[PDB]
Amino acid sequence: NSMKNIESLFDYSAGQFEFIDHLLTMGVGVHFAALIFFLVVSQFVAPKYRIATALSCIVMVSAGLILNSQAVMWTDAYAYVDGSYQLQDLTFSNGYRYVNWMATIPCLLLQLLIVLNLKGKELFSTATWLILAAWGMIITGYVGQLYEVDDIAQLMIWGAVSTAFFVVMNWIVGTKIFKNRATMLGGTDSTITKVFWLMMFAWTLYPIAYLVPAFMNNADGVVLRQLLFTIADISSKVIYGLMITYIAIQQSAAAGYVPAQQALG
Ligand SMILES: CCCCCCCC/C=C\CCCCCCCC(=O)OC[C@H](O)CO
Ligand SMILES: CCCCCCCC/C=C\CCCCCCCC(=O)OC[C@H](O)CO
Ligand SMILES: *C\C=C(C)/C=C/C=C(C)/C=C/C1=C(C)CCCC1(C)C
Ligand SMILES: CCCCCCCC/C=C\CCCCCCCC(=O)O
Ligand SMILES: CCCCCCCC/C=C\CCCCCCCC(=O)O
Ligand SMILES: [Cl-]
Repeated sequence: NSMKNIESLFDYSAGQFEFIDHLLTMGVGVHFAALIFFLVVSQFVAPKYRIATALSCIVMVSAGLILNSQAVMWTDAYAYVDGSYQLQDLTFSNGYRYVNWMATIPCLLLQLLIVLNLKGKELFSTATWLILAAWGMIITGYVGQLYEVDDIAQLMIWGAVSTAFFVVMNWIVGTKIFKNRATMLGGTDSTITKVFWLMMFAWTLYPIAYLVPAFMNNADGVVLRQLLFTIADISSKVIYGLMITYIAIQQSAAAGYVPAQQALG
């Protein structure tokens, strides 16, 4: 599976290699450092929304372990020989990223429907169609990327199929947001709109990284892609989580929860 990603095609200078290694290790520290934040502040969240901050904790660890795994797999696969890091063992690949998205994405969406105050049959209903839409996006995306070295034409076709799911998914998100924000408290009806525009931006970086092999097939594209994933990672999971948390705390205070009213105070 590693021989199917362009990373196995190029030698990397010490700067390109150590720069990629530093992006992955940094992502580990950022996520686990955020994990502590999401853990501590959970007490200041009412029981209604407390599950939202717990989902962020699960997202931080899920992303941290894979990023840490990517880093080690990045140092075990290459060795500095004759002035450049050259492949050695087939272990590094971007497929592990996609397997992670299968888990983190359902968590990122579910904590969005919690702060929106959805409940009952609608919560279980809107959650199933979104996840099935998300999984369809990730699976078809995992198939196309297997061809990013052999058949770029297939990468396009699968990227197109994956985009159909992505558009439908966002449409359901945007539809529920703008039809349920009036219920939110403490003025969070305004914050939830920015979160959606924060989603449309950070999430769109992934299909761009997915297309790096097409318009930049070289060692600098491997670097740009990992840089794009990093920027998108800390925006779809960290910054995104911080906003979800802020919303969960604000509505908690507006609902009469003392630990939340004393925290903001
Ligand atoms: C043969 C090739 C496969 C072709 C067929 C698979 C690909 C379908 C792709 C996009 C449409 C998916 C959307 C289908 C679901 C529409 C209903 C819906 O999503 O609404 C849920 C509701 O809004 C929740 O509250
Ligand atoms: C292969 C390429 C195919 C790409 C095709 C491009 C079409 C993109 C159009 C819209 C994006 C939809 C994003 C969802 C925006 C939410 C807006 C919404 O839901 O409507 C507001 C609501 O009705 C008020 O209550
Ligand atoms: C870590 C968090 C998230 C939300 C990862 C999300 C990934 C995507 C939104 C990926 C989308 C893709 C599409 C729309 C089509 C090309 C292939 C991708 C899977 C990269
Ligand atoms: C538990 C993971 C499966 C989730 C199924 C729900 C998602 C539905 C979306 C499309 C799934 C398509 C599965 C078949 C694709 C075959 C491609 C392949 O793996 O070779
Ligand atoms: C979950 C309900 C069933 C829908 C499952 C979705 C199946 C995948 C969607 C369409 C795939 C079309 C692209 C296939 C390209 C194959 C090219 C080739 O093999 O030569
Ligand atoms: Cl990722």
